[PDB]
Amino acid sequence: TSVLIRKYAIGDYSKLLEGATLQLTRVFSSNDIGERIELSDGTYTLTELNSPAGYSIAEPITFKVEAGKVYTIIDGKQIENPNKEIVEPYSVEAYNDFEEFSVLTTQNYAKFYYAKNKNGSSQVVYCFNADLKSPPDSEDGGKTMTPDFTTGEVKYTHIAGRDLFKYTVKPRDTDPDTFLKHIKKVIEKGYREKGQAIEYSGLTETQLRAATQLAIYYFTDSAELDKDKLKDYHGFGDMNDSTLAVAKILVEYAQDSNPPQLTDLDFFIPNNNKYQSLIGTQWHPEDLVDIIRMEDKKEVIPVT
Repeated sequence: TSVLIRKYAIGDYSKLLEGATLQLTRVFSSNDIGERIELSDGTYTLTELNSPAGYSIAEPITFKVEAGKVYTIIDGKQIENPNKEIVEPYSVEAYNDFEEFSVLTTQNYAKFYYAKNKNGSSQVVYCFNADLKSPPDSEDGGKTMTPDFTTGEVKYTHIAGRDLFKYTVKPRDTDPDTFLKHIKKVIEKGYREKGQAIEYSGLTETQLRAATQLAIYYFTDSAELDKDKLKDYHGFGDMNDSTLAVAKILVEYAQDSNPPQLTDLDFFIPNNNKYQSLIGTQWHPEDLVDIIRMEDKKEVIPVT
C-alpha cells in the first residue's frame, strides 16, 4: 500500500512544512509534496528527530497497514486513516461563477462556488470560512482557468472530508467527530446538484443553496439564524423569512441524533491563508492516497 508522509504546520495548511527531520520505523527531510513509500502490512512509527526552526517536536505517529487499508493508532483506539489527499498538492481549481446570475430574494446571490473535479466536471462547494476570500471569480463560469489558478496564486488540495474541525475559525461545536457529523448532514439535506428537486414549498435552487451555505456557517463560524443579526452578515440580509426557516431546518436536522446518511465528501484547502477552505457535495476517492499526516506547533517566543 502506497503512503505519503506529509508534514504540516498547525493552523496554516497553505503549504507543507519543509526541513523537519523525520524517521520511519528510514530518515528523511520533510519536503513540499510528501515522501512516497510503498509499504507491506505491519505496524509503523513516524518520529520527528528534529523540528524546523521555530517549531516544536510533534508527538510520534503510530499507524498500521493491513490489506490495502491504513489505520492511525492513538491511545487504545484504532481508526481508519482520516487523511486521504491528492498526490500533487495545491493543484485543483475552484471558482466563483460570475456568469451565473440568480437572486436570493432581490439581489444576485453572487456566491455560486464550485470546484473542478479531476475529469473536468464541476461540483457545488460551500465556503467553510465566512471571513476569508471566496474562490477566484470566473467571468465565464469556469469554462476557462482563472489567472489566479494559472499563475499559481490560488490553487487547492483535494482531501477527504474527514478531520475538518481544524479548518474552522469560530466553531460552534467542541467535538470534532460531532462537528463532522453536523457538516455531512447539512450537505445531505441541502443543495447538492444543479437541477435537483427542491422540495421546500416556494424555494428556488438559489434559495436552497444560500440556506445550505448559511447552515454551514452556523457550525463553522457560529453564525446566528436571526434576521436582525443577518442584516449585515455577508449578504444574508437579502434572505427572506421562508429561506431562513429552511436554513433552520437544515441546522436542526444536522443537530439531531441520527447519523449522517452519506459517507464521505470532497473538501479543498487553498495554498493561500487569506482564502476559504471549501466543503464539497460529491465524493471522488479515485485520486486520493493515504497520507501519514504529522503537524508541528509553531513556538512564538516573545522577542525580547
